[PDB]
Amino acid sequence: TLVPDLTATDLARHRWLTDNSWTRPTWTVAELEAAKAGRTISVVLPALNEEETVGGVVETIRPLLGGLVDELIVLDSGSTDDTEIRAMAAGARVISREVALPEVAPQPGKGEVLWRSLAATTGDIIVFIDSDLIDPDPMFVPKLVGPLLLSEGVHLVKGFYRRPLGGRVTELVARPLLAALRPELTCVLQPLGGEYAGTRELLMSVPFAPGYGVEIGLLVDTYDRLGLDAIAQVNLGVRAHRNRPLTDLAAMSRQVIATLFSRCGVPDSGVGLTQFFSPRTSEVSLVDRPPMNTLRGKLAAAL
Amino acid sequence: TLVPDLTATDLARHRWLTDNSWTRPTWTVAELEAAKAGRTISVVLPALNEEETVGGVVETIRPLLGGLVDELIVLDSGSTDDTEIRAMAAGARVISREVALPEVAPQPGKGEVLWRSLAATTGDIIVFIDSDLIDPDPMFVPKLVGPLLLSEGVHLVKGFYRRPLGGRVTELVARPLLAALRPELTCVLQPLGGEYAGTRELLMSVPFAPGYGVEIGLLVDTYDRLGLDAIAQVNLGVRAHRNRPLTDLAAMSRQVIATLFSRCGVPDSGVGLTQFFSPRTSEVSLVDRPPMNTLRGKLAAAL
Ligand SMILES: OC[C@H]1O[C@@H](O)[C@H](O)[C@@H](O)[C@@H]1O
Ligand SMILES: OC[C@H]1O[C@@H](O)[C@H](O)[C@@H](O)[C@@H]1O
Ligand SMILES: [Cl-]
Ligand SMILES: [Cl-]
Ligand SMILES: [Cl-]
Ligand SMILES: [Cl-]
Ligand SMILES: [Cl-]
Ligand SMILES: [Cl-]
Ligand SMILES: [Cl-]
Ligand SMILES: [Cl-]
Repeated sequence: TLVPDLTATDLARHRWLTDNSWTRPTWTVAELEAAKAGRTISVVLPALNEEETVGGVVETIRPLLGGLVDELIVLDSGSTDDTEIRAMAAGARVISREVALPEVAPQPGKGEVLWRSLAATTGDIIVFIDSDLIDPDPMFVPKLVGPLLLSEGVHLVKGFYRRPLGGRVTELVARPLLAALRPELTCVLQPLGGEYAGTRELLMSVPFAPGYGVEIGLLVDTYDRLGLDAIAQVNLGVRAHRNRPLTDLAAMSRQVIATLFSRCGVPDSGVGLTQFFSPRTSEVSLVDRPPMNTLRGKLAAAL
Repeated sequence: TLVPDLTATDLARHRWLTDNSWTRPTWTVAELEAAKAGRTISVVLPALNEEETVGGVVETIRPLLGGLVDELIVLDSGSTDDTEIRAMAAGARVISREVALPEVAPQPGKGEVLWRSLAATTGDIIVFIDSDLIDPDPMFVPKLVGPLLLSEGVHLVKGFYRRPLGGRVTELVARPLLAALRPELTCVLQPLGGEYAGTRELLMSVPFAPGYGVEIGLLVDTYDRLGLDAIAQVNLGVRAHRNRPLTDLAAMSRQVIATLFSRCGVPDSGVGLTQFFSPRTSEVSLVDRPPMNTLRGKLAAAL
């Protein structure tokens, strides 16, 4: 709704940008493992036909397994290339969507994959890392769990990259719509980012938007449920932005809008996006997977 | 709201794409002047510091003055370069915002300029043409007034350019939000386009969004008031897309969203867009100029 007591200048100076945003994280793996205090950490890589990059991402994280990281899983979304064998050969456990939750038939999309990994993992903390990253740095996982292990009351950590010496959906769609609908969340540098960590308590109890909606849906549901102070962001390093075609970005934008409208009380038409020059159509989903807590008691493998 | 009776495939095949969309207009200036039937035509060029291009745009239209076109005006928005003298030297009449409507102090933005030109022009038909166009073709005005003069019941004509052998705000923001909020309007190729014509009756009776909202606001208000059949589009030729910086586009996108939310019953926060890396803020307007018919009777120069 209408928030005339908040201005763009207020946001640019917001205290949250100081206490909850680490622009130069300096934690070490030893002291983070020290602060685990009995909490376990699961790392999850969603993967659909990522044979060229998945091993390289797994390798940057594998030295943490058995120490800081307790579980390192690639959640395979029906890949037909060599994603699975290469992930296993890089030291990761690979789980299909069917094995993660066999009672429910798989739907397409990233959100489905991450939702199912809630049922396949056991960590009190779950880190998500895209498996298409070309230049993954081995400090990703430690910088994402920093605030969850040390700071009090953080439940979601979004990892951002500073741009070198620009994601267009993020800059033109996600952040401006957040300015209009959830203005405090414009403090989050990269709301659509694929690198983030969250507590199991939180993630088990919110729905999962399907497809490309999942990241922004999780951000907005966390904010609505727990306030801005429950969210943090950390600099993961200097990744430069990878190229995608505008037609991909247009359909992705449509789903980002539907997922945001869904959480912000805005009635979405449900009509997919047509593109011309001729016609090219795409589809949008308006139904989330319900909170995974909903399925408790009724699974062969317990939660 | 929710429109489950309409699909993206329905839109890609919509009859409107046939009867109201001219992909190869063939009208001639002589037969269009023939069909004027006593209606006059005003052409308006909004202009803020456009000294390099304004004359070139005026010249492509000046041969029509006294024939098809009855008025050729550049509405100067406070330019400090040589926009005014160069427009006059190219054969156009130049009118400041103050001279167009002296009772009301000028607000910044394109929408303000076009709204004020309603009070400075007299044509039953008004054509708007951006004054920053690098390669303007002299068939622009004739192709825009085609449907208004010949076809029945058209009241708004949007001119589109086919891309050579892509506006990012149009493709990622305006068209996807229209898919969610006014799905029929995704049939319009370039909703944000600066080249369009409309009947005086229509334009006098709708508000004018300020700033970068004006084009999409006029499209949506026309659609709501008169239905899709009152709108047409025509191919103006092969213009390639000109470059703008993403930071411009981000603020422009924010205002497009606010203008669309305003017309579609969506409560906009009114908070401007902040951008980081640090902070850079911009502002958004939530107040339109009311329909110009509102001011009738109360102006020194009559309407
Ligand atoms: O699903 C949303 C999309 O956001 C993008 O910025 C990232 O590349 C991915 O996390 C994903 O493809
Ligand atoms: O105001 C909206 C903007 O739309 C853009 O596509 C055009 O270049 C102009 O008509 C304007 O700058
Ligand atoms: Cl099912
Ligand atoms: Cl599937
Ligand atoms: Cl992006
Ligand atoms: Cl919680
Ligand atoms: Cl005033
Ligand atoms: Cl001004
Ligand atoms: Cl554009
Ligand atoms: Cl009318």
